[PDB]
Amino acid sequence: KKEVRKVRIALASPEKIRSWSYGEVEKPETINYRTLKPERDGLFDERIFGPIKDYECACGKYKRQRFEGKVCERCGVEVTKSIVRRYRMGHIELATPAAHIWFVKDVPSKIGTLLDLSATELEQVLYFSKYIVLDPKGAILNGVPVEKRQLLTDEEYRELRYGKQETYPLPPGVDALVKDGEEVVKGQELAPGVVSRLDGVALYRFASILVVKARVYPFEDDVEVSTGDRVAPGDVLADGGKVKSDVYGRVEVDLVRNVVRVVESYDIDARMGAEAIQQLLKELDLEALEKELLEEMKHPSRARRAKARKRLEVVRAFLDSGNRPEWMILEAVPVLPPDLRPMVQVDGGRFATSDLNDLYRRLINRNNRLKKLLAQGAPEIIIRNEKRMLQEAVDALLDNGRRGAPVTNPGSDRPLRSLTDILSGKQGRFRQNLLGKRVDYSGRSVIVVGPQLKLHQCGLPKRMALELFKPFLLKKMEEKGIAPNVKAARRMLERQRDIKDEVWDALEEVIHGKVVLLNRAPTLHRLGIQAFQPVLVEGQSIQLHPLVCEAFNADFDGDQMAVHVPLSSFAQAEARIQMLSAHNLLSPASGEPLAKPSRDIILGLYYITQVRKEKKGAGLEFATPEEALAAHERGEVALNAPIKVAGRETSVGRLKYVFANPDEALLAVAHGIVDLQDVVTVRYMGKRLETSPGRILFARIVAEAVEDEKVAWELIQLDVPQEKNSLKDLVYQAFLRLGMEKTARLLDALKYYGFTFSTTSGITIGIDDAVIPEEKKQYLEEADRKLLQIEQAYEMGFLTDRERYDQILQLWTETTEKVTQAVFKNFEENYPFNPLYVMAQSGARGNPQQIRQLCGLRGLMQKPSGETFEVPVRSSFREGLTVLEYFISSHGARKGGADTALRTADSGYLTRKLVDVTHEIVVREADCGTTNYISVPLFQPDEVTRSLRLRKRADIEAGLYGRVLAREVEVLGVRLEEGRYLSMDDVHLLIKAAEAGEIQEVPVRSPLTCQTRYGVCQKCYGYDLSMARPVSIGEAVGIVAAQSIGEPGTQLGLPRVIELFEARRPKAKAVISEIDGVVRIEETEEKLSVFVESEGFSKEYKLPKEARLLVKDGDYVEAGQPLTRGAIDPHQLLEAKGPEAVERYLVEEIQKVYRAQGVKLHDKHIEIVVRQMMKYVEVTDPGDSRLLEGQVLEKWDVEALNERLIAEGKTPVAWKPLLMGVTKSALSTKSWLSAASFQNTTHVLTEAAIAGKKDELIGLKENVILGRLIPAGTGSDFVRFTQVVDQKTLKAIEEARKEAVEA
Amino acid sequence: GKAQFGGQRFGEMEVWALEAYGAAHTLQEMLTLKSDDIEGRNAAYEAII
Amino acid sequence: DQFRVGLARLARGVRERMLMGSEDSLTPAKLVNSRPLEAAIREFFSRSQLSQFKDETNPLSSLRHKRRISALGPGGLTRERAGFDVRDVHRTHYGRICPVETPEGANIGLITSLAAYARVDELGFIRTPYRRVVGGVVTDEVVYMT
DNA sequence: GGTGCACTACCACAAGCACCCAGGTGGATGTGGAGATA
RNA sequence: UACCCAUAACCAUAUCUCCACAUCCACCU
DNA sequence: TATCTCCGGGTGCTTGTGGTAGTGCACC
Ligand SMILES: [Mg+2]
Ligand SMILES: [Zn+2]
Repeated sequence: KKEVRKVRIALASPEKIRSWSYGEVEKPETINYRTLKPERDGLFDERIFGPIKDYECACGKYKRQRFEGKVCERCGVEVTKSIVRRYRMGHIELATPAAHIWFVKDVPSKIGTLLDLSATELEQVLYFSKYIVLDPKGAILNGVPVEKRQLLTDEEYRELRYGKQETYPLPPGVDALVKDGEEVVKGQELAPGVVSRLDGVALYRFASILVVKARVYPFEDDVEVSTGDRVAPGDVLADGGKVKSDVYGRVEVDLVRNVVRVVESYDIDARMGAEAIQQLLKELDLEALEKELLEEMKHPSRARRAKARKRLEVVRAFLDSGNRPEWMILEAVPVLPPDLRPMVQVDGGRFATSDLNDLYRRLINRNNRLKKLLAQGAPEIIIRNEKRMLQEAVDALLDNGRRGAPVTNPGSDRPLRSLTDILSGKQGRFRQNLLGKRVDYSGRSVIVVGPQLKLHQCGLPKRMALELFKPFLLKKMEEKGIAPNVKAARRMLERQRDIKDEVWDALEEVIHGKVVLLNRAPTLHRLGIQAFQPVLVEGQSIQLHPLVCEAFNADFDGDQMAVHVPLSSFAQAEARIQMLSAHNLLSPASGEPLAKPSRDIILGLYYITQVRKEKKGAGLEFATPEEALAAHERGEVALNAPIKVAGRETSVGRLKYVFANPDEALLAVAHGIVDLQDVVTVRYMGKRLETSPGRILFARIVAEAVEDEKVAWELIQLDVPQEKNSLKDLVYQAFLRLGMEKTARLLDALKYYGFTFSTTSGITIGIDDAVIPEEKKQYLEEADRKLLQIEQAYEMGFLTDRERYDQILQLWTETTEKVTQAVFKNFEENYPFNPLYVMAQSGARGNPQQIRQLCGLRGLMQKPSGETFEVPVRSSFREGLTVLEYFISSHGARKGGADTALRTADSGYLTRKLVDVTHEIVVREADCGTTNYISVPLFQPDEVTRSLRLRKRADIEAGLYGRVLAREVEVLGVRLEEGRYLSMDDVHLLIKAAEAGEIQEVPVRSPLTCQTRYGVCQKCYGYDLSMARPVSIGEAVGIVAAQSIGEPGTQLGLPRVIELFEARRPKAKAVISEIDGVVRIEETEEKLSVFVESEGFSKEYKLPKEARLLVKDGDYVEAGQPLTRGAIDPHQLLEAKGPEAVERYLVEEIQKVYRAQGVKLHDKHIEIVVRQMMKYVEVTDPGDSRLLEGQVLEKWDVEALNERLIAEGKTPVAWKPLLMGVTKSALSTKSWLSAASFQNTTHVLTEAAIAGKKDELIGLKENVILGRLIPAGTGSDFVRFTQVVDQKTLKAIEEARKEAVEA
Repeated sequence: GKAQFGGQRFGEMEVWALEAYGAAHTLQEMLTLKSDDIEGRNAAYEAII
Repeated sequence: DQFRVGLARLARGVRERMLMGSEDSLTPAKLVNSRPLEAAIREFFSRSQLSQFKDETNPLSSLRHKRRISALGPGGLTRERAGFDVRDVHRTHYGRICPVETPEGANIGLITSLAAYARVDELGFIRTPYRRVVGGVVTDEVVYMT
């Protein structure tokens, strides 16, 4: 009944494995083809894993619900489903120990570091091959001193085991000259032809000779040491004190000559493989090793203490986590429940099986063969061989590939799939249960535009909607009398021939207030999931509101979308309130709206709010003469002056027509008197305006979509064409000053009128619309002439190939821009209403580059090598390209295709890294007592070598908007109180003030200085959301930050972002300074030597030829200043300057590339990920732990607080802030679930299993994994529970409260 | 597949977006009630009926 | 090549069959069994990578599928993972490989189709037709260059 | 008692190795086989 | 103990079959 | 004859190893 709070992972003892399993498996017999029932005690046995049938036992006497629990008469099975076979577990009792492959093959060898054993060769060779380790006795000498844990080959080992033995057959019937106890040296002539090899004793038989490097001792009395015992010097051998042992070795007494022979082999440990390891782990005690490592770490210098602590941390982890390392290797191997590896028939009796079954079968066979072999007899080499096969079988079962590649039966060279294969990998257990790849009430279909719909609605095909809401439909039509019961209703709906109009009435009844989530497959950011109100439609496709065509990256070229149906009322409220598309109009990446008018609406609105002008061939002077009104009216009566003329002060249009109200003007427009693009005098609410009726209509549209008109008039600019930027500003202002509902209604009205006027306006693209200016012709001639000159400049030898190439590239890239400028000059001069020029001027479609390609020329074309061709493309798509030019451009086409197909992959990987490293950060908080801030600059320190200038408006907006003031500032007679959120108006005021020249840096709060333990506080975070208002407490800023970072990456340089997020060493590292001083440049030709000169020292830096520096001699230089030009290694920068400097550098450098692509991204997210990126410190002055270890900055802060003030003992735990790449920070986390789920499950799980890691369920990934409620969002404790009661019951309960005070 | 269409992948990017909002129970139902909790899904179907 | 691999398998089989064979009047039966070569040919024509389902949606689809050139294949030549260096076109594709026919997606640049006038002569050497130009006259003589 | 010599601890470079190479959807076709014994 | 005292036995609760993997070809980013 | 049984390429990382200079023991 209790709730899950922590998940503990630790090693499993052999008795733990015995306790878990129900019985043991002996037969490698899965299932016979004939007997479809489980075969034997094999991997699918019934009574070892539970019944395979549904509810009946083997017999079925005591089974019924009166007496199910009473033990069965002919049976003993408690009533249960097959789910027991899903959970009940087996085990295998290996006759020989084996080691978990993870602890012996992981890069830090846990066995190899706990013991003084070499991982790469020693551990395996003792553990697989025939090598011997031995603790107790090594004092025997082989020309080598004593042994304690030394590894020796089994050849020399087996030698020293039983002395130094040699045997020589002797011919029978020949009495050799050597007697029984004769000492023999090398060269001594044992017979007419026999010679020994070494100093020893030769034993004679009738017919054999035995040369032993042993010592013989005659005696004539009783024996003290019998045959078999191994003796140490000074111990009595025989005859009492007359004969005593002289060396280590074994005693053999032969009474035939009444002699004691003592060999030189003492009883020494002999072990192979896992058992040996077990012995070691059995005799190892952790506390003494811990103390010894402590002394061996504290005294010596850093190099040895590095490995000392590397093993001491493991030892401490074992000691403090409970589980002792004796069961670090496994004796009994668990056996997975059968249903997790079922053998399922495919067709024709053949059974498809999981490879786990094959691995278990092989292991069972090897184990049984070992048991039989050890039972019958012991051929030593054969026993060792079969031990090796058993060991390799266990290792293969645990995982395949780390040692060879055990495979399926030959002919199918597919390596088998093992446990580690199931866990890890791009598609493992983690990367499918983290995902929930399958959902019940879902559908998908092609999408078509739904322009008739409002923004808070979407069209749903009636058939798939009927299918999706099937239980709701059944209940709702059961409310009426259409069907008696649920089965009849389901059968009625089970065929579409039984449909009725009453059914569709009920379906419309069900979904009156419901919402569904529409989803697009590549979900780059938060807006890829949006709720909608379904509207039943007759058709197949999904009708989609066009305005979300950019929220999703969803065009209508055939792409599909999915739909999901939330069930609980609580989830319905969630979706309808905070996911409905009407409530999400602004980006989370910045305040820029995403519900902005799209291409076609922009085109229509630009067409309706444009002013035309043609010509003035008459005396335009009109301000002066009042006769000019009549005279110029006559001129317009003739063809002297056009209606939309360029008069001096006024056009004849404003003179001729004047309108009392906008209604009158539009009514006169309806009579074809005047076009919407003609300026005319109109008397608005209080003023006379010279505007076109189109602009007046636009203003009226805005004023009608909203309620008040004064507000609408004050929030528009009716003096310019409505380009997409103007529309975006209009939408943002309306959202700011009106709210949600009115902004949505304004967007709907804008979309509708834009569609209508785009239709009636009639903009089409004809081949003649792509006008080719004639001026470019002569330009080409000029350029050609120049090229000829440059070419002859080469033929005189004045230039190199590189010089000529660069000159040609410069010439062509200049003339291209000249031509494009000429093209737009032509367009503005001659044909203002050209569809191409109109589309380019508005934000509808196209870019100046594309227009130049259409009408001008696509000059420079890139080579596959990355450079650009010498010969450009003269022709454009208005004309016809030559075959050769088309073949040339195919290079760039293919480059673009491949770059998409690969950079998308890279960017997705980057986004995954980000979202992992940031998933823990959610704003649950009180305002943290941060007396700290960041000073956002307003001036670029260096655009020229020495110059200061104000930063661009975009950068200042993206750095300051939505931030919280660190401290009060007054700049222009305005008191910006401390703690006031900076709106757009405040930022614009600050920019204007800096332009006047009053302040240069703004102190603001930031996540980079937030003191909240996990997450950031509301103040330190800021103000930007989908809304404008300050952030609600409890919403995941980390995930949205990561998504905002990653979303533009697909549409992008990027490797620079990679090497900045992942702290790396750039190849083009720039030389930097670390100490204050002066610059002494020496121009030595070998290598330019720059000296940072100080009072007591001088640092010398050598600069090669390519080292293009950027400082002048004698300049003062500080720490962290980049002396040369190039990228800066963040690590040495942190070593030199400090944390804040490197954080600022990272933020600015990351923002640089994003700006270079034109992407507008706020800096809150980069700051968040940077803060998570360097939340780690490595302690230098020890406290109660080792020194050269790095972990959480917050934890060390708490520990220092406890040590110094909370507890007695002023031990300063002096650390250094450590910067590591995003990957390492993501991996090394306190929680092991996320780390295991992220990159490498093997190493992470091994580390978390060495020491019991009680994973606390903080961070969203863990709660998703376990499936429990997310801490963020609605799960935040600040709003997790909120008692709700009506006013009348409130009065009842409060009346109970006042009477609770009795009398 | 052959018998029934099957569900739709909800992946992780969709999960990331769903938890990017304040949606908490939505993700819980869509990971357990509608996908995996056998007892949960049977009980939910019976209750909604 | 697949036929000769199967043939070598059959050769090893008949070598063994002779090895334990005693007498000699056993030429047809006790020497050659059709299982290896037949199985090898069947496997090549059924489960190979390059023997793929025909795309008979329309006659043009079938023709293009029949005259499509693939870079990947048996596996030791090129695979799907890493090919970014060779996906791009070459200056020699002019007149031999269509620089536009490649299918968008993962198999971009790897899979292509030869030009219309292309012709493999005897060994995978695409020859482009060219008209001989002698002095200032273009002769009807048409000659195929590698 | 101080420098020539030898030495040993430390850094830059080269080699071996584990691990990357995005998300979802539809469709199609393929699967213990040869020898030996009964 | 036999009147009390001595009693323990027989039937009705359901989401599943296969879909695995490999190879190949396409579609949408 | 039918069934049962043998037949990487690229990056970062880590580690290592020879090198190289500070400093410990012998000629000045
Ligand atoms: Mg599309
Ligand atoms: Zn804070």
